[PDB]
Amino acid sequence: RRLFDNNEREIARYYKQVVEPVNRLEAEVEKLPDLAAAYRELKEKHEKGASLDELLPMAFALTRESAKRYLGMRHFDVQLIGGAVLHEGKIAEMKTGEGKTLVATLAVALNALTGKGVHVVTVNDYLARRDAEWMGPVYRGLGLSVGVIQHASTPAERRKAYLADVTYVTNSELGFDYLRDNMAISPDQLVLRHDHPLHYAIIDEVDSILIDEARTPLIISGPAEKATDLYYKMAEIAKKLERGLPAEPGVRKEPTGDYTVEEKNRSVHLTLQGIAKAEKLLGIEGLFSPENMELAHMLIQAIRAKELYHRDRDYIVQDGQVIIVDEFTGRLMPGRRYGEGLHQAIEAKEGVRIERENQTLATITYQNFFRLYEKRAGMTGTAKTEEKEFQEIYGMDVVVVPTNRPVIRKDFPDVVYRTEKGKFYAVVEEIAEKYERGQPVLVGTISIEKSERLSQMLKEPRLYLPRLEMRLELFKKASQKQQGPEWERLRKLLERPAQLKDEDLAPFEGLIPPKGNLRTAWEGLKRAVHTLAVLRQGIPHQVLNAKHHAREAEIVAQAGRSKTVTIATNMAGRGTDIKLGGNPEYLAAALLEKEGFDRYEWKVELFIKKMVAGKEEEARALAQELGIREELLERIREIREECKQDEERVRALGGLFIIGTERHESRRIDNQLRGRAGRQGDPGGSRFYVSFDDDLMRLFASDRVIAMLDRMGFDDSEPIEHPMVTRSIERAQKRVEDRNFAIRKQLLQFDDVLSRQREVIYAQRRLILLGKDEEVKEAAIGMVEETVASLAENFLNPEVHPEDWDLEGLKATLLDTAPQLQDFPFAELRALKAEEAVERLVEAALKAYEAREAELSPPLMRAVERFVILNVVDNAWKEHLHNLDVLRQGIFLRGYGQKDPFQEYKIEATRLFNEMVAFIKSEVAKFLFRLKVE
Amino acid sequence: MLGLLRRLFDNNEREIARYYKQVVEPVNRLEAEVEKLPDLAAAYRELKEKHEKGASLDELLPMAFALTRESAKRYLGMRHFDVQLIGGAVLHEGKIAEMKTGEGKTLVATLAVALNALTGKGVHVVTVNDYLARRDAEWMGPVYRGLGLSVGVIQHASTPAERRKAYLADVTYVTNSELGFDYLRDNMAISPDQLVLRHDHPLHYAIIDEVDSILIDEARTPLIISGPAEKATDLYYKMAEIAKKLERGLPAEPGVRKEPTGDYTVEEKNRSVHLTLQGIAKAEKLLGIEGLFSPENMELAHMLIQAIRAKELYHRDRDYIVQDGQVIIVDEFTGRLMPGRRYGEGLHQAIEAKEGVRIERENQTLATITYQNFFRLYEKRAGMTGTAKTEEKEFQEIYGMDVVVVPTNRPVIRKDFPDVVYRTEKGKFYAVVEEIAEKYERGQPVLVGTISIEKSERLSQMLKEPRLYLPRLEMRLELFKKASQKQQGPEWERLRKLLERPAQLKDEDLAPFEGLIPPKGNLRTAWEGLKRAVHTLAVLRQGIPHQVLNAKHHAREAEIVAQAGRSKTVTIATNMAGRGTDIKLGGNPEYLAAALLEKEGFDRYEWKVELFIKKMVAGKEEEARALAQELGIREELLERIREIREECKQDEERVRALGGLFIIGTERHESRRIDNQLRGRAGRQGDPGGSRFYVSFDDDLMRLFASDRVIAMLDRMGFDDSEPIEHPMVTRSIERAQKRVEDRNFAIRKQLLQFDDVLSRQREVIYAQRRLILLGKDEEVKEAAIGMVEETVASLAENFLNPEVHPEDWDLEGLKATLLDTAPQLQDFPFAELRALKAEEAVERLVEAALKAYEAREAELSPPLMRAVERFVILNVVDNAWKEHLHNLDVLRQGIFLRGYGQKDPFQEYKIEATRLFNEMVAFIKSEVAKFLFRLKVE
Repeated sequence: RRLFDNNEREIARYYKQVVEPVNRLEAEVEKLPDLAAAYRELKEKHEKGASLDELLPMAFALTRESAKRYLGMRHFDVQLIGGAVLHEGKIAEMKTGEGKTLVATLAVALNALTGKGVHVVTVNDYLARRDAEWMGPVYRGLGLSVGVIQHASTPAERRKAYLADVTYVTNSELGFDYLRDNMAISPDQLVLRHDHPLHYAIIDEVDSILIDEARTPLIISGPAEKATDLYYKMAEIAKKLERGLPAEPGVRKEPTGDYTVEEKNRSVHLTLQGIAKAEKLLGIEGLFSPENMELAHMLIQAIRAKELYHRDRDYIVQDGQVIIVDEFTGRLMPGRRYGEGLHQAIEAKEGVRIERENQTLATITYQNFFRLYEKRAGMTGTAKTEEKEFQEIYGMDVVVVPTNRPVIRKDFPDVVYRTEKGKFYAVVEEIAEKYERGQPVLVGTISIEKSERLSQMLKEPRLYLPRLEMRLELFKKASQKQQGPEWERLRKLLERPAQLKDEDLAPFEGLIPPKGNLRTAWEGLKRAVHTLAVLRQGIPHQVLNAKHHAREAEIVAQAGRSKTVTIATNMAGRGTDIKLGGNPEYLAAALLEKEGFDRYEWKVELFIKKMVAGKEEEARALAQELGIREELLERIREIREECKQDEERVRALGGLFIIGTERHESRRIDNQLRGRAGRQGDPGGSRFYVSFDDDLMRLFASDRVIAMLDRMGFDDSEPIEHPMVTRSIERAQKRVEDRNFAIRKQLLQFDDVLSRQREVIYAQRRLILLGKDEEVKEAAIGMVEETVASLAENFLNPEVHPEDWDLEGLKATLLDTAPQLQDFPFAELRALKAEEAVERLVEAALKAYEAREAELSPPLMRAVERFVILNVVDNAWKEHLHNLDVLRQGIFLRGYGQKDPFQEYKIEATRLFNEMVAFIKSEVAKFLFRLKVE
Repeated sequence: MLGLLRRLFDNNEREIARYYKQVVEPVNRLEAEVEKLPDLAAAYRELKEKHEKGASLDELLPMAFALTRESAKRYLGMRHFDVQLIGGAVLHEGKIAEMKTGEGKTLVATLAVALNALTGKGVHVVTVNDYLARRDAEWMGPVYRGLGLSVGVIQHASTPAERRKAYLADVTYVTNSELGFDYLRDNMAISPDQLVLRHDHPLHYAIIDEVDSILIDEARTPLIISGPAEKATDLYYKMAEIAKKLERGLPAEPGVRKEPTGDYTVEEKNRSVHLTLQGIAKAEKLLGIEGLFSPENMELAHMLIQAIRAKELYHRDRDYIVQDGQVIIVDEFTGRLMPGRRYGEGLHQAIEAKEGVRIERENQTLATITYQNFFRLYEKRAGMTGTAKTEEKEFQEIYGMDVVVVPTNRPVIRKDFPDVVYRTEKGKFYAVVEEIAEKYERGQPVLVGTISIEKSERLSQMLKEPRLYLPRLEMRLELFKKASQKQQGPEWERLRKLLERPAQLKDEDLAPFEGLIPPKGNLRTAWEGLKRAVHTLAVLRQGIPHQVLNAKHHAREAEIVAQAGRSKTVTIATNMAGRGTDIKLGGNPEYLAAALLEKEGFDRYEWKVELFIKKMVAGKEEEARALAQELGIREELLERIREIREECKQDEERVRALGGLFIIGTERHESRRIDNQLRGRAGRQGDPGGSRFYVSFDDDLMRLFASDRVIAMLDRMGFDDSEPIEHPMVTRSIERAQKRVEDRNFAIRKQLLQFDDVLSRQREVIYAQRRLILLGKDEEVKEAAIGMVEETVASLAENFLNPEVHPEDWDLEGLKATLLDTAPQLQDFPFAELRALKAEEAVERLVEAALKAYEAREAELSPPLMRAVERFVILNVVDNAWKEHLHNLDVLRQGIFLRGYGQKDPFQEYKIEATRLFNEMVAFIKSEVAKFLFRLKVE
């Protein structure tokens, strides 16, 4: 191995470049009165230009020593490796719990120098909190601030949290905060830093977070973008509103409507009568321009739907709803809506019912998200299995870090049973054995109904009756071929279930042939009789359907004690190391009702950890500063010395011994249940159970196998050992694995399209929120530039030299820009063609802005820009994310052959966007010109 | 589940029932009537009429089937079991019938073969090798002939003659490769007396005997025929020099014709019009006669024309940038080099000969067919095998055949054990030997399967060289030792020295110290181990008679195989070695035929010989004697047969209670099906039997196809080198590795068909365009021929005779372009309607004139010779252009595969360019056929 792979020659170089050096410098470093000072010094050294790589040894050594002084755990050489891998922005694969947490600090420190920020994510809040406080002293001991985010945390706490040197958050939490930040209104809503703000991440359970959890995106559904009431009331007004004629010689627009020349696209409802008529309905003319920007929208769109969109020509309506039509192919547009929200408007005009449900407001995929960090890395006991994915999607390579102590755990094969019912009976049987022997046990299920059902079998013994009986009638059928007196005697003893204790069967053993066939059935019947008795005798459970993360964890920490039997539901006690007799936990429990934990954590635990360790010297100083008199010092020696002896009984009784009830949807998710045992060189074993009925085999096994298996007619009660069976099992788990792979591969495909789309709109939103006035005003003017340009230019730019179009270029610019200039445009415009038209207008436009920078002092004018732009963009955006959702779960129908659905989607997607931007820029301009500050 | 539900639910149950209802029961109802028929031949000839009267082949099935069964019953002596009648229907339904062992399959063929032979269009039955083709054919001959059907059989050695005769028979037995190449050959034939397949149908219906092997485990590569280089370097470079020695000429002046040898295309047109007879005459003076030039030197004209085309109408450093490599075309599309793209018509090497760039001198594709697209050609395909349901979706999708799982005759009872994993391949084998010895000593027959010959022999050595089993013995000895000396007494020291010597240890040496054996596990386990090894050795030394069968002599081994079912036998079948010979628990008719070989031969008397051998064993004193009379069978032969037979009946009885065959797979194959067959060799018809595979982290599967991560994790796991391995990670990795392979091969063939699916449409056309001309439908030959003149001329003139700039534009270049491609001329009136009346009445006024000249040529050389020229010209043009395409494509596949521009799959680019070259190629063909038909010289 060492000769062969990457994961060996590599490990050696890590020892050479990291381990040995950090060890060589432990001497010097331990003779430092202040590690904080040393760290503060390193920050300068690095800020002096010293690479983060070169400083690694020092930093690492210092963190180890700080860990040694304020926490009391010297980083094992291999943990120093995990650290480097982490810093190297890779995945460090490491087997059990605790090893992982501490390894984080190593890299966490080295990179916290930059003070740009450091994020450490875990599967749940509990652990975030835990790991944070648990490792707090090592961090503080070097001068590092501990930032922790829990779900309950408020926008405030969150911001403080990320502002700390190191932050502990769950992936979903850190996730949505990213999305929220890009949905923020006031800068005092944003939580992440602005400086970096997703600098470096260290994912605690990568494979779980970036794989078994990255099969779905992060979605925030909002209420319906404004309800049916306003949409239908906007249709009625459209018809009540009479129709108008265009501009005559010198005399202006007729009524409310100024059509687009049926080929142009602009709906110019401008006669103030029209404006006034509409507002008279539910608002004031004032409110209409300022603040009712969304209403104008709805008004504008309503008239646009009626007037510039021919119903049965541009879209054929059916009992379903409005279905757009393509002038492209001369067909219906399958599941395609209309931009700016004009869709429901065209529905409101057609009296077609509109939706009243949620919709996407912001969406990100865990993949693309973590892809944003300046540097990502992570850890887990199971990851090499998916290295090629990690490497390819997140860029991280996987490094298989050496264990501290050789694994000794005895992972047994599987045990297959035809019926799930039979599989469980088998499981109880295992359990009872281990209980009676005194070896602890930890069963893993995949559901709560299953966890409890297991419970009930163990608690009421009346459930094991069917087994007993089934083993009884089996013994029976082969048995009565034997007729004598003695036989008839046990024939009635066996006509009653309970009489059957072990003593009832002992006397007739004389009738048992050594020969296989029958003794086999007799040993079977005897076994069951015994099992029942054990059951009845009572087996203490402790089920852990992961509901109260904190409560169960404590219960988990003690699962390593001799007669314990824990039913962890689904990764229930995920994160709490199970040692063979839990010591400091119920030690703290004693110290709870005396000298609390919170405050004195620096000493309490270092005392609990010192006593158990047996350091009369370090234990006493801590005892002095504390209120610990002999009575407490003794019950600790008593609990401790009792546990050492339980360890001895257990640590020689076998070990933990995990029992998986059924296999998971991935070898890694179940290689972890086995992982819970034989932690650090400890003894231990594992064994999985399977049934053709349990999950894996029916949901993901082929419909042909789930059929062949049955017809194979396997012996319902006893174990199954057959090629076809073990073939199909091992293959089913792989189908699923692969299915999920696909399921997520496609999710990223889709969200790659969106990325470039988010990219822009997300940043265009921030330039305006960052508030760079200079950059705000510049950009704002830029939108006036393009709108006006292409607007007039639409037809003011013909190859036909002077003659062609002039009045439509006047009104189009007149609407989008309240101001006016009108006698000299004709001069240079109707006479001198296309080049000196576009640039003679830009200049005039600026002049008006400047004058407006006088009306409302310059401060308010940009204030309007901020209000206007955001309101326009984010109002248009939400309608896109909606339009897209409806496009994905629409165009997926078997469209035209070979052109992948995707190609069609990508094509249309990019289209809608560009169009959307058009609408944005254009609308920003207009509204900046026709708004009313007051 | 199992019983009622599945029967309420799916396919392979509800279907079987319907088969029973519509096929089985009816055919049984009619056995009475049919058996009272003096001649089944007559009945069949009658059915042929009934069908020819319009009776669907479906409706006649029961009758036909019943008749085939009875003929089978009379002339062969095996009534088709009800399930076999099903297999037959499924076959006829053009599906895959899945059936477990050997013989059931062969006879099931006859059923459908008969029903469809009515049409007399032909029937093909293919198998994995010649031997079986031959075998199945003669073996089932009587059933066939008994109904009036001709038995056609093709072996590799068969000559083009026999082959043709063979295919002309009602039914033909051929191997897939054989039948495959004959397809390609027929499309490379020169004279019609070289073609072997019928012309009538000629790939009518096929019944693939071992479908999964033929269409999957054998369909990963194509069928290809590479020929010599399309004409060598000499002629290509000599055609370059002539091009430059040949001076340049000026076009047509007022009324005075072309100047020297060259008439350029207007630099934008495309035609090279070398027409001054001086030019023609100068070139021919080099190596031929002016005559030979037009007639017969069609390929030379080509090279001459192309050479001048390369020099004059293709700007070197503008259309293609040359490098130290070779000429690399340039695209005016993207303004870049054209990666690995050659030039049409073979103009490529011409442009290389001009640039003095070295030309190839190697083979190239002349005709390629993938087994997939090939069998896809049959009017109706079907097939059979014990293992196929596994790949149904493939069969369904590619060949359209569904898979039907036909019930077994007698319930399977074979005991397929799990696998046994060992860390070292060496340890795995030690283990294997151990198994064999046991089975030997007990007397249960054994059939070991390997995957190579080295392994087969190696195993062999180990058995005949008991020298090789000592390590085991010794290793089991020192293991017993280490846990043992914790016990010190007198008795222990006694066996401590008996064990300080290897041989003393016979079973007798260990029997006395059994008194020191604790019933308790730990040690007795090591003692039973030591005991076992000691026993094994003695058995080995006693000798274990092998019989290795590395599939070399198909016929010789087969006989050896047929007897593997006898009590003390131990056969080492290499890789599907004895594939096809049912290993009964005592081989009867085989060495019965062996006895009758050196007396009354098989061939001729096959109708009686075998029906006699099958009757005697069956025990039919009545039917046996009549056959004996017609034969030269006196008591002596009749007895050794009763002796052989009665000896086998009782060996059948011993093996059948000693366990059964029991197959031992040495390592797992590259597919569950390929190894479910090795297990399949045992427990044939309801028979007893067992199986077990062995595995090692070192054997093939695990290193070639197991992940580089697994092949590493496994090792570090530090497994106990000598004893069995039972671990999740292990069994996980195994089952999963076999799947990687399976899937890999799947891909490997999916892409083969992808490329060759592109080619299919391409072969499709040119292959048939070639046949219309060879089928010689004069009517269709002349029509088609005229059609090429039509398009050439049309688009030619039309290229610039159809402008938007009304009369004025281009006229002289339209004259010479058509003047070269058409020796004849008309020149003062074209200007009239052409230079004056635009584009519609230009193209159609030329077609008409063209025909007139042809008609006049149909007089130079009478109408019969005119078509003869067409035949000679067209084929010569197409197939000369084709070979250059197949070349250009090869070079395109193993060229464009480089990591081209990103996401656009290499394929998409290939598909695109592929279709491009073709279209272009067609252009060149049509155009060139026209020309050559106009400028040739019959004499």
